[PDB]
Amino acid sequence: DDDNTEIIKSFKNFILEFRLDSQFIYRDQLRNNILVKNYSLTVNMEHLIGYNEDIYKKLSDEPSDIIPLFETAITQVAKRISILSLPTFQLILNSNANQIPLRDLDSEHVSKIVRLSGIIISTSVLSSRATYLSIMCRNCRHTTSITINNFNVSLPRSCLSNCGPDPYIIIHESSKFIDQQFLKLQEIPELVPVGEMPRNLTMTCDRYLTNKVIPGTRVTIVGIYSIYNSGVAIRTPYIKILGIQSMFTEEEEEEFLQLSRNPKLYEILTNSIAPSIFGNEDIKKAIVCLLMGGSKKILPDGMRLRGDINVLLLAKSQLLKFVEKVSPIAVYTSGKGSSAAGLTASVQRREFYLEGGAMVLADGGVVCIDEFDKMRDEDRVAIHEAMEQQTISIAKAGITTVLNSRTSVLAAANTTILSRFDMIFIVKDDHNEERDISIANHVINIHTEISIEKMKRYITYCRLKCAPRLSPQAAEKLSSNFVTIRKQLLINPITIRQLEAIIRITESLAKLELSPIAQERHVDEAIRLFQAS
Amino acid sequence: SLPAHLQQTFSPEEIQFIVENEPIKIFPRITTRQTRWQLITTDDKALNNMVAMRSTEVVLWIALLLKQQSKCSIVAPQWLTTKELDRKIQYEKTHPDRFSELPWNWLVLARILFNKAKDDFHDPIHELRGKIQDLREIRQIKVLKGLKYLNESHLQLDNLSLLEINELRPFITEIMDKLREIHTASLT
Amino acid sequence: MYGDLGNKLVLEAKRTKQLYARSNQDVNLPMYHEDIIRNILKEVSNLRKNTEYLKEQQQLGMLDDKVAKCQYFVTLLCMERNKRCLLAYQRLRTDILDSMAWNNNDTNNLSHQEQEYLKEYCDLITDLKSGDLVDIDLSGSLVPPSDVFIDVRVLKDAGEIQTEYGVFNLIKDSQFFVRQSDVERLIQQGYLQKI
Amino acid sequence: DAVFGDRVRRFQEFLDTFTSYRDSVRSIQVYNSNNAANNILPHRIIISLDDLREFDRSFWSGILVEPAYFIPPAEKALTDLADSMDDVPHPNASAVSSRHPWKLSFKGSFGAHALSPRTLTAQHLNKLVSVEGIVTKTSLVRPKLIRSVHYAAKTGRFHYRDYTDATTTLTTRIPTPAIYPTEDTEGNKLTTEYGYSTFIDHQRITVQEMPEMAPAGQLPRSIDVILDDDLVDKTKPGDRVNVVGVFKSLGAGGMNQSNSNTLIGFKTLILGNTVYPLHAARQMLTDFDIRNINKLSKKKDIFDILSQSLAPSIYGHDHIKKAILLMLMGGVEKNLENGSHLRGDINILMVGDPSTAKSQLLRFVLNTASLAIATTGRGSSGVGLTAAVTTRRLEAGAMVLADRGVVCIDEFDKMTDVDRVAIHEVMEQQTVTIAKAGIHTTLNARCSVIAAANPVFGQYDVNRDPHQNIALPDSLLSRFDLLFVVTDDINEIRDRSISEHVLRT
Amino acid sequence: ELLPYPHQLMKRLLNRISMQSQLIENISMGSKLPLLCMETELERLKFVIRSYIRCRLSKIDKFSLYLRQLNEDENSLISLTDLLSKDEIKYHDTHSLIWLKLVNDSILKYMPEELQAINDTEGSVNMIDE
Amino acid sequence: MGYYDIDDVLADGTEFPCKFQYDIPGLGYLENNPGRPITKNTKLSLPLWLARILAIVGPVPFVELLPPDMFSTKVMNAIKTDPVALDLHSINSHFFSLAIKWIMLFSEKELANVVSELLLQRAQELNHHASSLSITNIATSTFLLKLEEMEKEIYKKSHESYKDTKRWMFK
Amino acid sequence: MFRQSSEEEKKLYARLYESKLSFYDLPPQGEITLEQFEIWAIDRLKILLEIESCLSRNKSIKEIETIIKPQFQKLLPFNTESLEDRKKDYYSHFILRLCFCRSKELREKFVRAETFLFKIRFNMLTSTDQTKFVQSLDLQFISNEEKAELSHQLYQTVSASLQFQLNLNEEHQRKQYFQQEKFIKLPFENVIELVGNRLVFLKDGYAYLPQFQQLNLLSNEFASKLNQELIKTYQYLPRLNEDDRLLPILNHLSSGYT
Ligand SMILES: Nc1ncnc2c1ncn2[C@@H]1O[C@H](COP(=O)(O)OP(=O)(O)NP(=O)(O)O)[C@@H](O)[C@H]1O
Ligand SMILES: [Mg+2]
Ligand SMILES: [Zn+2]
Repeated sequence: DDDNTEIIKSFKNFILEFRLDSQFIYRDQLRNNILVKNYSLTVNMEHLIGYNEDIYKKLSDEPSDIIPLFETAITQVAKRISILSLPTFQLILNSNANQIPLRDLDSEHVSKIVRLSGIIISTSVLSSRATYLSIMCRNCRHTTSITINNFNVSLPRSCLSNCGPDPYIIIHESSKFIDQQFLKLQEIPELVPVGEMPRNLTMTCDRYLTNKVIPGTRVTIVGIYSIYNSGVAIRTPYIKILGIQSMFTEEEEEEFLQLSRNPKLYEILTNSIAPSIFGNEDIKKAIVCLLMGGSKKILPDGMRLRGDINVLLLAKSQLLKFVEKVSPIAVYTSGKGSSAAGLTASVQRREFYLEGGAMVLADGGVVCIDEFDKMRDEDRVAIHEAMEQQTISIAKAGITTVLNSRTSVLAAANTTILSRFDMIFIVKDDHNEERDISIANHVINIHTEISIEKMKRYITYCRLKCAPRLSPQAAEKLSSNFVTIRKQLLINPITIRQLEAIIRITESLAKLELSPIAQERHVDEAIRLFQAS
Repeated sequence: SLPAHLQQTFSPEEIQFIVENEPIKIFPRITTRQTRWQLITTDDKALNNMVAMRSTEVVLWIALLLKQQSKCSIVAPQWLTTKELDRKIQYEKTHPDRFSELPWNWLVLARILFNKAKDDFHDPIHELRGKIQDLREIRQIKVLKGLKYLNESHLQLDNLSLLEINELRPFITEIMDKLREIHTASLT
Repeated sequence: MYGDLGNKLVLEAKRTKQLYARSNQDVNLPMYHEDIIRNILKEVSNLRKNTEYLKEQQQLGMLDDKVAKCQYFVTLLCMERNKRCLLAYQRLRTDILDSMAWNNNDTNNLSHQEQEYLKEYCDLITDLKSGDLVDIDLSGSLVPPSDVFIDVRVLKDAGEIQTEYGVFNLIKDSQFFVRQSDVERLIQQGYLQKI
Repeated sequence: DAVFGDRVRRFQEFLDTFTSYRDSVRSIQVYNSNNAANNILPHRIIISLDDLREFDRSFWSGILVEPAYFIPPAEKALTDLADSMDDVPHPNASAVSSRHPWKLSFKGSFGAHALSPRTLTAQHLNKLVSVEGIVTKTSLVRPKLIRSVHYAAKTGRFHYRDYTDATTTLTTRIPTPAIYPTEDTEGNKLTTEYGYSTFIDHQRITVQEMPEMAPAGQLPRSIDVILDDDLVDKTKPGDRVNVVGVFKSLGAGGMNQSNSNTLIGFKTLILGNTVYPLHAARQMLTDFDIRNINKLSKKKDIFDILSQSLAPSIYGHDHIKKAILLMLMGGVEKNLENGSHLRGDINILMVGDPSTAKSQLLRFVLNTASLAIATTGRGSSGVGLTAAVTTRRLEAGAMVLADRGVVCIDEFDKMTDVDRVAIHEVMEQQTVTIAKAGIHTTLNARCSVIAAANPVFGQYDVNRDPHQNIALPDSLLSRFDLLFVVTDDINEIRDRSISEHVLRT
Repeated sequence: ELLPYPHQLMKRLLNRISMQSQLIENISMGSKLPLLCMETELERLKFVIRSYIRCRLSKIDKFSLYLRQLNEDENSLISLTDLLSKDEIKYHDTHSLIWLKLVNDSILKYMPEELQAINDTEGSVNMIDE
Repeated sequence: MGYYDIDDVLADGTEFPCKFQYDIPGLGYLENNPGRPITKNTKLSLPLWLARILAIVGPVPFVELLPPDMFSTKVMNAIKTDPVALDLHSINSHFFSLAIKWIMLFSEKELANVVSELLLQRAQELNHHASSLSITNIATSTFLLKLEEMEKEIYKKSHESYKDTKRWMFK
Repeated sequence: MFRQSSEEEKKLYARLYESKLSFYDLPPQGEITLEQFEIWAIDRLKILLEIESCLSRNKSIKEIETIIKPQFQKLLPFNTESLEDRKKDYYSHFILRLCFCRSKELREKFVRAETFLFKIRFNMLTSTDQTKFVQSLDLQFISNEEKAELSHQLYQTVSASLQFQLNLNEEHQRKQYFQQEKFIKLPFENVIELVGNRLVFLKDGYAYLPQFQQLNLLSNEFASKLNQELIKTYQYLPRLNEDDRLLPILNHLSSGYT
C-alpha cells in the first residue's frame, strides 16, 4: 500500500527540482504547455537516469505498472503551478537506447520498453475509449463510478446497497472518453533478407499521439512490446506507443522581382530550358508559354474562358522529361496508359465500376504524352471533350458522372487531330561531334541562366501573383490582322478558335514581365511565334 | 534616430543599469584609511575611509567591481533568506488578491547576486533558487487573473516589481488605449 | 478611378516596411517607383486641365452655380487623396534614410533628390557632433556599459591599424584581452567578436 | 428531481416572452382542426437559438452543452402550452392516449460546435452539434413499439404500459424486454388492442465528408445518424445535407466479458434533431417578383428582350436563341379521358461547320435550366442512356433521370447505330420499357432533347443533297421539332464584327 | 509630449565632465583600482546623456510642424526657445528646410495653387500631427 | 490617427455601398462611364474617403450610406456567441479601424458595446499564445491565422517583450 | 492583483415589486386619473369575484390556478417589470380597501379573496423569489443538536408528508431530504390548523414545522395585517367623504358583493 505513495512522491520531487544550469526545464515546460491547452509532458530518459538511477530501474523493470503512477504525479504538480478542472496528463518519452531490428523481436522482450523503426503502411480511423465512467445498479437503483486507465478490466460483480448477481449498467449521459488509433509498421526496405517479403507489426496510440503520421513515412518508435488475445496457449503480439519521431518570404520575392525587370528575361528562360539540346529556339519559347499559361475568366452570363495551353512535337524524348522536372505539378505517360482506363477513362467489371486515366489524374497541373500515335481507340474520340471542355463525361452501364480535366497537354509523335492544339512544331537535329564527345565524357564522369528549383519557384510565384489583360491597342491590332488573313485566304482556314488561342499566348508572354496589361510588343511576338505551319 | 524597440519602453539592460545605482553593504579586506577615488556621481568619503573587516555601504556597481577581485565581500540583504521567503510565500497563499510586499528590485538583485556572489551566502543556494521560483509562479497566477479588468478608465497595482511591470507594459497599455478609443468615439 | 494607382503604390510602402523590420542588418531600400509616380503626376495634370476647362465654361455661363461647383469640388478631392499617398510613401523612405545616416556618418536605388537629401542630413549630423556637446559621442553605442575589460577574437585580416587609444595588429584568429571602450568601434565595423 | 420543475418554468417564461412561437403553435393547431372535418402538419417547432441567448444565457449554454438535462423539460413546456390552448372536444379512443408530445428544432449561430465528419472527436460527446456532408446509405423504414394498450375481459378495465430503448430517449433508463403481457395482476386474461397502441417510424442513414475536402487521397470518414417520426425519408443517396443533433455513445464496449481484451472502442451516433438541405434547382418568389414579372409582360416585344438576354456573350444566331427560349417554356401535355396521351415537349437539333459555337451555345442551357443532364454522344451506350439490369433490380439511365427536365447531347454524330435506336421510344412515348431475364417494367422519361452534330463531309456541302450531308434515318429526323443548319461563311464585315465582339468579351 | 529642457543642470554637468576628463589624464600621466573606478564612472555618466539627447531629437522629428505652428502663434503662452536648447533649435530649423525642399520640388511643384501648402489644417485630413 | 500613417491611408480606401439623392451631369465616371450623368436613386460602391464627405455636404446631402455587409446581423450574432473562435481576418482585414470610423460617423451606442467585448475577449487568448515560449507550432499557428492586421502588431510587441526578458534572465 | 475603483415614486414602486409580491405596505403618492381608479378597481374586483365564486364551488387550488392565471395578463398582470402594471396592482388593492373596509362581511370577503390571490401568486414564484420575499418581510430555526435529539419524532411526523406532498416514495430519498431539511419551532397556537391535522410535532407547547411547509403562516400574517389595515381604513372613512366623485364608484364596486 505505501509503495504506491513513495513512488508518486519520488516522481513529483523529480519534476519540481531538475535544474541543468539555471532553468527548471520541466517546471517551465509543464507551465508553457497548459497555456496552449496541451495536457502532456515530454520527459527524456537521460535526465531521469542522471537524477536518480533507482527510479529508472523501477521504470525499466515494470513499465505497465509504473507509467500510470508517473502520470498522476504530473497532474499533482500541474495544479500547484496554475491554481490558487484538469484531465489526467499524458507522459511522453525520448530515448537513445540501441534500436532493435523489427525482425529480431521475440519472447524475450514481452512487457519491456523497446525502441525500433520502420515505415508506416496503414492508419485506422479514430475510436473512443473510456477513462471516467459512471454506473447504475439495476435492482436498488444505487449509483457509483469507476476510473479506467489504458495499460495491460471488465465490469464488476460486487453488487452494492440481495442486490443481485450482475446488476450494473453504464450511464453514458455522465461519463468521459478519449481518442484511440491503430497503425501498422513495416520493417525497413534496406534490412530485409534477400528473397523474402518484409515482416510487419500492429500498434496503438491515444490522446495527443493520435493523428500525427500518414502512410508511407519512415518513423522511429518508443513503446512497450506486449501481447493480446484474439493452436494452444498462444497469443498475438503488438506495441503500445510512448513516442514518435519522423508560400514565400520577402527575401525570396525580391529576387523574383529583380528577374522580372531584367531586359533580356525571355532569352534567359529560353536558354535555361534543356540546355544540352542544340538549336530548337522556337520549341523552347513555346515550352515557356506552355508553362506560364494565359488567364482564366468568368462572365455575367456564366460562360467560362479557358486559361491552359496545348503543344505538339513532331531528341524529342528529352524535352518531356525536362518539362516533367521543371513544372510545379507533372505527369508522364506513354500512349497506351497505365491501365485499361487509357489516357481518358473507362468502365470495367460482378458489378461495374469506373476509373480515370492520365487526364483526370493530372487535373490542375501539366501532363505530357510520350507517343501520341499509340493512343487507344476510345481515347481518340474522348480527348476531344477532355481538351475543348476540360471535362470527360460518361453514361454507361448505369454509371452517370462527369470528371474534371483542367490541364495543359504536351505531346509528341513520329490528320484532323492537330486542330486541338494551340501550336505544333517539328524537332530539328544537328550532328556536331564535339557535342556527342562532351556527352560521352560526362557519361564516363558519372560512371567513374537559371537553375531548375529557382525557375520552378519563379513560375509558381508568377502564376500566383499576376493575370494580365489586353490593352485597346492590342485589340485593334489583333482584329485587323485577323480580317487581313481571312481576306488574303479568300482571294487566294483561320477561325475564331485560333484567335482565342493567339490571345492566350499573348497573355502568357505579358505574364513574364508581371505587367498587368498586355501590349503590342507581346502581340507581335505572339503572331511571330504562331508560325506553326 | 532612436531604435524602434526603444520608442516606448526600457530594455532589460537599462533595468539592470537602473538597479545598479542602489547602495549595498560590504566587508572590505583592505584598509584605505590613512591617492583617493574622487568620484563625481556618488559619495567619495566611504571608499577613501575603508578599514579591513569594518562594515560599510557603497553603490552596487562598485561593490561588484571590487568583488571581481579578492578585495571585497558582499553581505546579502536580509529579505534574501529562507525564513523571510517562507513567510512571503505564506502571505501570497493567504491573501488570494493582494501582492506581497517584496522590494521593487527583487528579481534583478537575486539574479545578479547568485551569479557574482554565490560564495557569500549563509543559506544553501540550492534552496533559495527554489523559493524564488515559487514566488514568481504564484505572482504569475495572480497577474493572469488581473488581465480580465482592462477598462476605459484606470487600474490600481501594488507591490508589483519593476521587471514584472516592464514585462507586461506594451500589452496593458495597448489594449487599454484601444478600449478608450472605442468608448470616446461614441460620445463625440 | 483616380485612387487606384495610389492604392497600388502604398502597398510597396507597407512591403518595404515589413522587409526592413524583419532584418535590421539587411537594409537596402528597393528601386524608387519612378514610373508609377510619373503616372500619378500625369493624372493630376489631367485633372488640372479639366478644372481649367470647367472654369472656361463657368466664365461662358454654363450652369456654373451648381454644375461647376459640384464638379470642381469632386475633382478637388481626387487630387488631395493622391497628394496623401505620395507624401506617405516618400516619408517612409525618408525615415529609413535618416536611420542609416546616424550609423554611417550603393547609391543607385535612391532618386537624385534623395541622393542630395542624404548628404545634407550627414552635414547636419556632423555639425551637431562638433562644437559644444562634443565630449559625448552622439553616434556611439546606446547599450549601457556592462564591463570595462573583455576578451575579443580577431575575425578579419585588416593588418595593422591606428586608433585613438593606440595601434593594433589584427593577426587572423589571435585573441586580445582589452578594454571595451577602445574596441567598440572595431566591433561595430566587424573586425572583432566578443568571446 | 426538483430542478426539472424550475427548468420547465423558465422555458415557460421564454415562450410567453417571445410571442412569435405562440402564433406558430396556434396556426398549426387551427389548420389541422379545419381539414379534420372534411395533408396534416407535424407537431414540430423550430426555435432561433439567438433569442434564447438574449433571453437567458444560463439556459442557452445549458441547452448547448448539457442537452440531455435541458431539452426534455423545454419540450415538455412546449406541450403544456399547446395543450392549454383550445382544442376540438370528444376525442376518439386513439386520440385520448396517443403518447404524442410536441417536438423542438434549432437554427442559427452554433459557433465552435459547427463541424464535419472528419473533425468530430471524443471531446464532443454528449454535446449538441451540427455536421455537413453527403448521404451515402439509407435503411428501410421500420415501425417501432413505444406503448401498448390492453382490455381486461372480466373487469372491463383498460390497462397500458410503456417501452424504451437506448435510441428513443436522451436520458438513460433500464431496457425493456419487448414482451406483451398476457395476464393481469389479478389473474384476468388480457387482450391486446391494436389501433389504440402507438408505434413510430425509424430510419438510419450514413453521412460522409465531401470529396472536395479529402486530404492526400486518404480514406474518407463518415458517421451514422438516427431519424424518426416526421424526419423519415426526407433524403436519398447523393444528397448534400446539414444535420443538427446530439452526439452520443452506446453499448457495453466489450467490458461486458469479451475476447477482445477491451481494445475495441464504444459505438457512437448522432440523434437527428433537425435536417436542412444544401443547394450545391428551385427558387421561391417574393411579392415584388410577382409585380415585376407581371409589369414586364406588357412590353410590346418581350420575346426579343428575353431571347437576346440568353447567352449575350455569343454573337448572332437570333433564331436559335428564340427556339431555345420556346423549348424552355414548352407546350401543354394532354391526357384524354380514354387514357390516351399527346406529347408536349419540344426537341431541337443543330448541325454545322467546325468552330461555329455549337458546343458553346449548347453549354448555356445546362446552366439556366432547373433540371439538366449532359452527355457526349460516344461516351454513352443505349442501355446507359435509357436503363440497365443489375443485382433482380433495374437501374435508370440518363434520359430516365432527367424526367421533367432537359438532356443535352454533344457529338451526336459519333453515336453508333445500335445506341441511337434505343432513343426512338423516349422522344415520342416518353417511356422506357425493359423485357429481359427475370424483369418486365415500364419507366417514365418526359424530357426535352437538345443536341449538336457535325455534317458527313466535315463541312456542309451545298452542292449535295441534305440527306447526303446528314446521315440519319428519316424516322429519327422526324422526331426533332426544329432542325437548324449553320455554317462559317467567310465575309469581311462579318469577320470584323465577330472578332471585335470576342475581343470586347 | 516633449518636456522642457533643463537649461541649468546641463551647463553644470557638461562643465563637470570636462574637468573630470582632464583630471583623469593628469593622474594617468602622474594602485590601479581608483583609476579604474574613475574611468568607468565617466562612461556611466556619458551614456545617460547620450540616450537622453537622442530621444529628444527623435521627438523633434515627429512634432516639427506642430512646434513651428506653436511658435508662429503670437498668442502662445510659451516660446519655442523656452522649450528647446540652442542645438535643438538649430536642428529643428535646418532639418525642416531640408525636408521641405525635398517634397516641394518632387511632389508639390505639380499641384494646383489650392493644394501647395504643406502644413494645411483646412483640408479633408489635418496635415499636422500632435 | 496620424496623417502619414500607412495603415490609415490604406484603410480609408475600402468601399462602402451608397445611394444618390440628386441627378448630376458628367459624374458618370464614378459609374465607369465619363460621358453620362448620375441619376437619382442610383446605387454605387464608393471608397470611404469620398463617401465620408458626400454623405455630409449639402438641406439634403448628395449621398446616403447603406448598411454594409461587414456589420450585418449574422456577424453580430457570430461575435456574441463565441468571440475567440471567430475568423475576423476573413471578414475584413482592417475590422477594428473601420468599426471606430463608423462609430464616429453615426455615434452608435450598442455597436460600441459589442466591439469592446469582442476585443477584450480576444486579448485573453492572444496573451496566452504570447506568454508560451519554447525551452507547439501547430497549436499556436491555427489561432494566429484568425488575427486582424490590428491584432498582429499587439501580438508581435508582446512576444518580443516576454522573449527579451526570458533571454536576459537565464543567460 | 488588479482592480478598478416624480422619480421617487418610480423608485418606490420598483422597490415594492422587486420581491414580485407585496404586503401592500405603504402610502401611495402622486396622482392617477379617476377613470384609472374605477377601471383598476373593477379589474381586481373581477379576479376576486371569480376567486370567491370558485371557492363557493369548492374547487381546489390547482383548478383555481388554472382558472385565474389567464386573467392576469388581461386584468391584473403579475411577474412584470412594467411600472404601469405595478401601479395598477398596488392602487387597485388600495382602492378595494376603501370599498371593503365598510362592514365586517365586506372585510371578511375581501380578506379571504385577497389572501387566496396572495397564495396563488406566491405559488407562481420561484423558490429564490419566495425566499427573498420572506426575508424582506423581516420574518426561529432549531439547532442541529435539537434536530438530532428529536430526529425520530420529526421524521415520523414528516415522512408521510414527504411522500404525498413532495412525491418522495422511496424511503432512501425521504431520508436524504430529511437530512437536508430545516425545522422551525414556535408556539402550537400559531399553526393550529396544522395541529388539528397532526401535520406538525408538538413538544411542551411548541410546534416543530419543516421548512417546506409553513406558507399558511405567511398568508395568515397577510390576512391579519390586511384586516387590521381595513379596520384602520374604516376609522378614517369620514375623510374619504370629502370628495363626492369617488362615492358612486365605491358604492358600485361594493354592490356586486351585496
Ligand atoms: N460569336 C461566336 N461565334 C463563333 N464562335 C465563337 C463566338 N464567340 C466565341 N466563339 C468561340 O468559338 C470557339 C469554338 O466554339 P464551339 O462551340 O466549341 O464550336 P463548335 O460548334 O462546338 N465547334 P466543334 O467543337 O468543332 O464542333 C470557342 O472557343 C468559343 O469561345
Ligand atoms: Mg466545340
Ligand atoms: Zn444495491
